[PDB]
Amino acid sequence: AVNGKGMNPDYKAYLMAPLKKIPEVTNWETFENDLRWAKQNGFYAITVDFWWGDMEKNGDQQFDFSYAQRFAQSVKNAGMKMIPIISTHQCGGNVGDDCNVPIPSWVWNQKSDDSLYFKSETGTVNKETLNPLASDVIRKEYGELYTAFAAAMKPYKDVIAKIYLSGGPAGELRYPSYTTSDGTGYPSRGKFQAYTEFAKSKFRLWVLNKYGSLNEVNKAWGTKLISELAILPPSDGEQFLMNGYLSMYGKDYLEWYQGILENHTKLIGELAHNAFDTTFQVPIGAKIAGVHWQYNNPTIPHGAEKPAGYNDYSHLLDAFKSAKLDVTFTCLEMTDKGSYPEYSMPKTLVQNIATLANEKGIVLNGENALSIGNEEEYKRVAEMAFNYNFAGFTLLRYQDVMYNNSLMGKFKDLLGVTPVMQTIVVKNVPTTIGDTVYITGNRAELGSWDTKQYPIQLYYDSHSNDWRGNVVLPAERNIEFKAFIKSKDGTVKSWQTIQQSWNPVPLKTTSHTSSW
Ligand SMILES: OC[C@H]1O[C@H](OCC[C@H]2CO2)[C@H](O)[C@@H](O)[C@@H]1O
Ligand SMILES: [Ca+2]
Repeated sequence: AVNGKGMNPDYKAYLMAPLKKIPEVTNWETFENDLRWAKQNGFYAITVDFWWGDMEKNGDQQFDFSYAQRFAQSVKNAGMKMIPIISTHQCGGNVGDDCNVPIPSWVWNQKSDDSLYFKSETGTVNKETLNPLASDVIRKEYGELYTAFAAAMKPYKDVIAKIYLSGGPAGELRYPSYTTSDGTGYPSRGKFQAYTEFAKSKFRLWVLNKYGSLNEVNKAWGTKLISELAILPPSDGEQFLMNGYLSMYGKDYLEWYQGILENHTKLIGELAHNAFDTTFQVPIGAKIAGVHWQYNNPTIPHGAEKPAGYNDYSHLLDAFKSAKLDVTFTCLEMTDKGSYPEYSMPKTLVQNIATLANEKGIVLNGENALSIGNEEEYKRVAEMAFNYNFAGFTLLRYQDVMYNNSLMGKFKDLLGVTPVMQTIVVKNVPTTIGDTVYITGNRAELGSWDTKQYPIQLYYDSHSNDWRGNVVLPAERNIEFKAFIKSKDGTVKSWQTIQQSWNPVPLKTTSHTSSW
């Protein structure tokens, strides 16, 4: 893996449950049989959406966690673990949504103004989830729902491996910038969602707070606004994405726009930790969506990411670190294209986030964007997950592998692996001052024969006078590897004469010793 290290020793695989309730797509007895089968194929836990529209449907504080408890019982029965998703977003309307579960309708009656929902540049109204701007409503409702959920799941703390929060649309921390209704679906540029009167007032007050008065605002922006009511969001999104974003106004608006998401992260994170920490003591995470289209467009740079609220990823990840939330990213299965008309750079994005996350010491997890029906895609996920230090990978979705032993088998082989610590030893390596030794092998875990950025470095044992390293390998998998010397200048000097193998890698720690 990058920086000469191996796969993450804490790696685990998870499986996404159906979008609809179990008894609607199968039955409990069979669900349990499926879970034992999934477990058999390397899956550690099942992630499941617990819809807000289901849990607090009829009215404020009129909870119904019965389904969630019943689900948890079958998980305990099947001898598995779960990762619930407190889905404070609507099911239905997103790519691949076979369901229809809106958030509670009484919630909208809580406000007189338009603070709760979103409105695009063209006036399209979105109500899939609550507008992060309405922090007061969010603090009350989420605080209440998280606390109530914790109490109801307390009896099953033993089968809960982690908890995911919903930061917005489709359970991801973003703005609903890409929707068919708004004419902003893939691969089109996105639209800014700050056009409610509430959003306008907030930006305006945020600006005047930063500068004090309009006279200072104009000085900073080099503008000539006559009144304060002239402080508004981008009148032309495309034009803003073309050049507006470069001005002081542009820099400021984008700061506020993304900032709303950073604050939201800090808020739901504090509510979640207060609610779940003492009773469960498990990791809490949130997701960032993979908006890969319009990434390398020359005219509108990142024309899909910006409207979604992703302007500065590094600053955005700092918010997760502060909120003490683990982060999940998508699109691990795809590769870069970066060509007209889409300008899709999936693989580059992932690598960027992964770098930042690992730099910041943030636990990283990944998921696939679309249903995988080919092992070639599994191989792509493998390269990313085992080289970019992902702590876990979640497969979307249940029915894909559950009713196809072929995919299920390829998944077990490639991604449903168990990391084990093993000692690699190489004897009599002709090293000179400046020579560093590495190993590379056939599997994604060993860098897939790459010697440039994925090899695993070995270290010299002064006492044993040889080169060795504690490498994390996939337990019970056949591997082929070879050690090589890399010179001071960074180029391969020579290779180990004979190709080594471990068929298979032991389930218990030990060592593999070979000579140059
Ligand atoms: O089942 C998990 C999630 O799966 C989908 O998201 C697409 C994949 C990413 C954007 O989680 C659904 O649209 C979400 O509502 C759901 O929370
Ligand atoms: Ca409530």
